Amino acid sequence: HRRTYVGAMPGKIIQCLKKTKTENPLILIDEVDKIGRGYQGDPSSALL
Amino acid sequence: GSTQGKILCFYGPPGVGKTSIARSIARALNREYFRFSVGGMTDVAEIKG
Ligand SMILES: Nc1ncnc2c1ncn2[C@@H]1O[C@H](COP(=O)(O)OP(=O)(O)O)[C@@H](O)[C@H]1O
Repeated sequence: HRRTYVGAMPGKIIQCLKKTKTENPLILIDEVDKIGRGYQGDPSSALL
Repeated sequence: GSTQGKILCFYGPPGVGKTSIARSIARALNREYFRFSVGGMTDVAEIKG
């Protein structure tokens, strides 16, 4: 989130980068096929 | 005299090389480049905040 919203925390990716502590881990997106394409903001655009 | 703007459109079978010419022109004239996909959008706020 923007960090001006109440309760904002960084996106999932930053947590994985924080966790693996290397710049080049092996991210594994799982189960891409059934991603939720709704009116509330389609993540599938975000993946591009 | 001065610099001037203009709009243009390209069309043809996918993968003919369109975008590649875009960037090549951008380095030809020396103007700055910026891609902006808008496929499938409905959020006018994306165009206006
Ligand atoms: N005549 C050409 N000259 C240079 N590159 C070309 C030509 N025809 C096809 N290509 C290649 O085709 C690919 C896709 O071209 P581009 O127009 O940039 O994307 P799209 O074709 O999806 O619109 C590019 O990597 C480009 O190098």
